[PDB]
Amino acid sequence: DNIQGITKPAIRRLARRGGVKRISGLIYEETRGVLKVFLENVIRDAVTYTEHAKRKTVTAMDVVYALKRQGRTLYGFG
Amino acid sequence: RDNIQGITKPAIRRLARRGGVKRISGLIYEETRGVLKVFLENVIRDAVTYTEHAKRKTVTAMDVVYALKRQGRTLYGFGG
Amino acid sequence: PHRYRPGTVALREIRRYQKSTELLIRKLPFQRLVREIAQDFKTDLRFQSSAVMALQEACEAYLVGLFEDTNLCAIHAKRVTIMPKDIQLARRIRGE
Amino acid sequence: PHRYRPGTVALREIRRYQKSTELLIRKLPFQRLVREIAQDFKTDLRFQSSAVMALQEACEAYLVGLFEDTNLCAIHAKRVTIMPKDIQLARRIRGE
Amino acid sequence: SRKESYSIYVYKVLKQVHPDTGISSKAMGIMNSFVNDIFERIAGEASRLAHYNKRSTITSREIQTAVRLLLPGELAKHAVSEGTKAVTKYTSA
Amino acid sequence: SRKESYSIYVYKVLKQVHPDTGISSKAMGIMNSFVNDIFERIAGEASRLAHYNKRSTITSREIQTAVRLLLPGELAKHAVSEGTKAVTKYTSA
Amino acid sequence: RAKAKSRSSRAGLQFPVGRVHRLLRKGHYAERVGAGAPVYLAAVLEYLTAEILELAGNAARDNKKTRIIPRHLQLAIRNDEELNKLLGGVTIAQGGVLPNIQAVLLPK
DNA sequence: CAGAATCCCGGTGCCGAGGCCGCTCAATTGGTCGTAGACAGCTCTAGCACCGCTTAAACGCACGTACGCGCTGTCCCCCGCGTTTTAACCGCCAAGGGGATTACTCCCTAGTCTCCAGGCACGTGTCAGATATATACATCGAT
DNA sequence: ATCGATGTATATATCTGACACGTGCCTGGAGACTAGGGAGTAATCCCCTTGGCGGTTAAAACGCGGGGGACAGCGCGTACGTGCGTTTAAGCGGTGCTAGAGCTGTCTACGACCAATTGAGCGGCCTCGGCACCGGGATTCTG
Repeated sequence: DNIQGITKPAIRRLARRGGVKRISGLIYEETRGVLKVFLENVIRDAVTYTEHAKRKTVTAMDVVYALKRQGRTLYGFG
Repeated sequence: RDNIQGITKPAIRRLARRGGVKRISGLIYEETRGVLKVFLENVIRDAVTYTEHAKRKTVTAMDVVYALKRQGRTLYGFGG
Repeated sequence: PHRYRPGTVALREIRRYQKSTELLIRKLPFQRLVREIAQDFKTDLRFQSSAVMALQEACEAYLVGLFEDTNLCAIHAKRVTIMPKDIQLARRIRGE
Repeated sequence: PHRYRPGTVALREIRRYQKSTELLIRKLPFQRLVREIAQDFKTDLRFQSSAVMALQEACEAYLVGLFEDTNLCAIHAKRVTIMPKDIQLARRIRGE
Repeated sequence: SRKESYSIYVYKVLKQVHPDTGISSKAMGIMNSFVNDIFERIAGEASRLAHYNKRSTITSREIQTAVRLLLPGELAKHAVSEGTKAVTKYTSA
Repeated sequence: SRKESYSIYVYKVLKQVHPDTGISSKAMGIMNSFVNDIFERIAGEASRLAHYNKRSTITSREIQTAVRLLLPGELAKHAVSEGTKAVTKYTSA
Repeated sequence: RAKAKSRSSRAGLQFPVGRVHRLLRKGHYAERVGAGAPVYLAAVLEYLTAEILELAGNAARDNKKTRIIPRHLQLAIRNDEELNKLLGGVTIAQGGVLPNIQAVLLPK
């Protein structure tokens, strides 16, 4: 159970970058669930591309393609 | 021209009724007309662009299907 | 005389139009509007009888979807009547 | 004594973190979380050092965008405190 | 000119699922559009998957992967079994 | 072995717009991926237009129509102007 | 065998017309590719690159810097109404957000 | 709880789906051989693990003031119903611009073969940058 | 009626190591010649496109009696913020191992391209039965 590794201070800092002035005490568990759901959909795709190539090492390109298919093209990692 | 007035108030009411809206404030109509005009303009510009590439003078249903297809909405039943 | 209380007819209409399927905008006014807007880009264009129907169907679907979204935004503020700020918010969040 | 009024440090934090560009989540706890989720699909997986960073950047950009949207739908309700229903509403209107 | 369509095949399947039921022309037009839509999505993804590996030929493995990527879990779960059975029978013939 | 990127051409252009400024490797990586993105969009749209008209070749007419579709109204006017200038100079060379 | 000279020089362009031509033929977009497609596409790409670099270079001087970094590119893109429309969905690493606070949040 | 709005059934009645023959041109069987896809054998990089000291950051606790919320007043403006006005609406009639085709025919391209110079690595050095110091003064607060 | 303490900013001092010019070299790009079929062009047929007039109520319009939904206001209680204190394991520097990704070479199974045939499918016409429009009734549900 490593979901507890996303500590409360990090959540506050992220809300601060977004301009949030005051945060209710229940936002943390919802944010944890949202992050877990977002990660699962990307990881499943990355693993799918990795397996098709018969490689055992996950590569940056696999994540780049996985994000592009959902429309979240990421610039910077080649 | 005045043709924008052709989308009468009752048509807007029936459309809002289909969406389940129970009570509608009297100012929603002008906003809806403005919102509709920009969509039509956007679709027609692409349609006319496709028509012009083909050197045709009549605009066909296929050009409208492709315009909607590019904007990200697909229409079933007219062809394609 | 018999008179229905406010909203009873609205619900009856909602049920009627949700169960029905015909188009709700008048064909001729829309046809004239389509020919009017096209006039700014190119003159003497011609339109097929089905293209006007395709445009009308697309517009009715788009507007119905926007009104469905706007109703959630209206209930969220504890109101029932939808208002322009609700439309503006829906469009902003959708990224229009 | 001397003491700042509630919220002024928050505003100073907003001005600070909107100016900086570093990553805000701890690298090692996030790496362990990525390691834990991938294990359900395949065993003995390896991750390049840059892959976890790419995932972290994408997750932080997603949370930032979701919080930006949640703030708008929070002010709209005449509140300032964001709450779970604001996230659920934003996600519903966004269609997710 | 002659126009091709999938209408006869859709009708044969309908007759197998419900012999007594019939279909209107509008439904035939919708099905005829839906088939081409899904065809283009799958062929497109199979093409992208081919270039990333420098392969010059598309094979059943590319189709299986594209299907698993595009369709949701249970639909993919059944469709992969259908395709596997079909390919097995075809190769055995 | 030998890799391929546009960092050289980005540098040549940079020395023409601002001959006194330099660019970090982090900015260069973003500029290199941005070009590959726009290249793929234009070639994709041009191929679709060519297929609908049932033509075997891609010509400047296809590029122009795609450019008018993908790029906003203001960028298109300038881009098309200099594209036609370039083609005119090449054909007249 | 006359002395060869590059096509990019004849058109007056910096981008490689030969490489773009090769990439079109190897992409299978169509079975035949005309002579004018690559010159036009190269000219368009050069224009868009020059506009981005010009705006980033102007943004750099406002910070007394002499070297371009990702933060300046992000500030250049999110500040232009045309570039922002073409790049509304692209995410740039290390870019951060633009400074913005709703007036309702500022002190009374 | 009287009574207006609704569903439902039996009847008359009509053109859409279902069946058919003509016949062609898309698909199949059989044939060939060029290069791509398959493997093992091997190089050497970097992902994984542990050692250790230090501490930036975290967990935790106190308390106080600021926000979210419930009830309230009361009013002004969308609703539900009535009578008058209009252009949509079906339908019948003209007639011709444009769309789809055959046929000709030419010039723009893909292919082979040559060869060189553009740009892709390994080598580096110096000066653009960040870290470490003190201090000015603005704001938010207390007096 | 007003004064100043913390923090951000800024300025001067210092060394680090990324950006830029160089040489060597290798294989992508441009020069020269050719064959063919995609494309450009004119002529034709004829349909479905634009335009008009008849006439009847569907649909829209303007009024209006009025009540229910909207906001602006007061009272308040406990949820969240700022700050102090303790300690945790996040951070980093270094040595080592080898899993496993990427390149060289051989090789033969698979597919695209040709010759020839013919029935699955496309087209126009016939026809008969399921839906459609009507009318009369009991029922539901509401103010």
